[PDB]
Amino acid sequence: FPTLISLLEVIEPEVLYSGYDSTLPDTSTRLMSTLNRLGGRQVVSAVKWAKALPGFRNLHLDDQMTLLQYSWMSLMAFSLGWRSYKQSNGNMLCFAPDLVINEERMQLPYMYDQCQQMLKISSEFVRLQVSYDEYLCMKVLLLLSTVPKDGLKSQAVFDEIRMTYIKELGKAIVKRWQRFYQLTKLLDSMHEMVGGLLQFCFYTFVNKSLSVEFPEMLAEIISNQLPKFKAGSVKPLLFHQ
Amino acid sequence: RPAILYALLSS
Ligand SMILES: C[C@@H]1C[C@H]2[C@@H]3CCC4=CC(=O)C=C[C@]4(C)[C@@]3(F)[C@@H](O)C[C@]2(C)[C@@]1(O)C(=O)CO
Repeated sequence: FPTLISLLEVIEPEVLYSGYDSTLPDTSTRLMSTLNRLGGRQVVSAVKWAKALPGFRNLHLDDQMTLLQYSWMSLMAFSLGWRSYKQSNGNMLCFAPDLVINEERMQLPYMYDQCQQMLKISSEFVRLQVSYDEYLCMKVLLLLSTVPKDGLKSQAVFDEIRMTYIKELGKAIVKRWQRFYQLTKLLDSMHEMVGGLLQFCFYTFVNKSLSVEFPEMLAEIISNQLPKFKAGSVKPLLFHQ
Repeated sequence: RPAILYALLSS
């Protein structure tokens, strides 16, 4: 009887703390290793959030696993895009309150491009003047937005879970065609914006020279994900063609 | 199948 929107509100994780010590010199290897460590933690937080998600637990495990594996990057980039929108109006990446990345430190090697792609997400929030509630329902739909070409085990429970959150975003729009059209195209563009961050992730993950550290959690997710993208057996759910 | 993620979901 409390609305689904108010439940999403209370399972929303409190932002994690990085512990980045900008007392030492900034380097791109260090900063990337810190992002990934903060990332591995954010992801554990996002598993708890998914587990608390009305309906999510009703999928088979193979499905629950598939969905977090295929959307973790999308989840974290979407939240980062929000944090940057709220805390700095989309000007600077707010990775944590103790880690912001201004164009001083976009100027480090490797950083500019990947920080541009991330800011892009941020500026879409700025363009559309997204609400908090819009963001929350959209974020759930991100979790449900990439599936295997062979489909899921429990496709049935899945289709009805997506149905619920589609309605919920609908609600969120109105407690505030065209709007819904715009937001679902924003969802559609997350696959493209996120494919490129994934690609940079995979690059840093495999490149020996660069020595970027990943936590064991991520490393196993990324290691199992890299073959499936090689094969192109990963299917985006799109609202629009 | 990635073992930590797997173990976290079946707790
Ligand atoms: C461009 C990529 C995409 C980045 C990820 C973008 C999404 C994200 C948001 C966060 O708030 C926490 C960390 C992550 C989950 C991430 F920021 C770090 O992992 C660093 C990352 C992979 C990246 O910068 C690297 O691959 C560096 O290794």
